[PDB]
Amino acid sequence: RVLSIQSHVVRGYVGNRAATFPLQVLGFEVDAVNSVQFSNHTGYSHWKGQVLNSDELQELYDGLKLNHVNQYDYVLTGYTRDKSFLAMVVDIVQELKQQNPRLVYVCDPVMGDQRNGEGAMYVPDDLLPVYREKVVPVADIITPNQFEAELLTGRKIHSQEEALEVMDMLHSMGPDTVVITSSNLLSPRGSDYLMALGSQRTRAPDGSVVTQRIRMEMHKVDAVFVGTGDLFAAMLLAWTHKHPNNLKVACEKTVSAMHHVLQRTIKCAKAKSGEGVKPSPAQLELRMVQSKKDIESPEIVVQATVL
Ligand SMILES: CC[C@H](CO)Nc1nc(OCc2ccccc2)c2ncn(C(C)C)c2n1
Repeated sequence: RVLSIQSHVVRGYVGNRAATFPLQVLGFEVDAVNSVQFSNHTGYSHWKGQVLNSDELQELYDGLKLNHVNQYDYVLTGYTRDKSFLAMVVDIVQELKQQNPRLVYVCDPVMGDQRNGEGAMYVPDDLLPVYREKVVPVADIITPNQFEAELLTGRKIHSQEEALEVMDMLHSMGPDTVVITSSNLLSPRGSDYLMALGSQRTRAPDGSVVTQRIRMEMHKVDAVFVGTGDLFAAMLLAWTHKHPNNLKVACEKTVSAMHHVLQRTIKCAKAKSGEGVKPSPAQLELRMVQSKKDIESPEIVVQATVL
């Protein structure tokens, strides 16, 4: 079903460790290529491990070709630091497109994050061109930051309408689906929340247009989590699966599950930390296992609005 090219960590949930349980517990046949194998994410004090290069990635895809098992339903990628690695990935995703007409490519274009004023990049700046020029033109679903969206389109978002028009710039780039997973925009409910935007432009009979758009708002949480976005794109794959043309119906359940997972995480997290000290990166690790049930059967405790 899915060819997930992401990272692996012995401990915690980031990358492939954040996307495989779900996609699996949902019932997707997940094939995983670990871009790196680190002992834990780089937010802990120390960390060690190895990274995979372009040839090594090449090697594994090769293996899959020779056994004629290189046929995929979906392809999911995320955080990378090697421009070459990212490049190599585009080639692969192409061919895989020739075997199965359209195995949707779900791409989380991880580049950095925003705080009210501007942003802080995670990756070196040279990756920017590749995502903009080579990557995005082939992705079929993308889940960027506001920062990330701004970096791709080159346009800075100051309001909601400005936002919808930057998504369009994205659509015409290729992705018939765009979902700004978070933003600095205040929302119709106070800074007590987080706003995310969603828009899919479904070609159709011969009017040649249709474009849907909604706006979910999740109850912000008082903590710093690593991996939330990998968990996001994973489930978005699950759900937008059952409801191809229902950009609304998906996020709705996708976002739903995260509030669950997160608060149980936060809850537990605290439970562990005394009541006058910040939980460490260690205790903040997504209680993935324990959301065994939530992830599969969501309480649609969120709702949005078309436009
Ligand atoms: C870069 C920002 C965070 C530090 O808080 N570290 C981190 N660390 C990771 O560990 C894997 C890695 C380590 C070194 C180079 C490339 C990937 C991550 N894998 C996925 N992700 C996110 C995009 C969710 C990873 N994030």
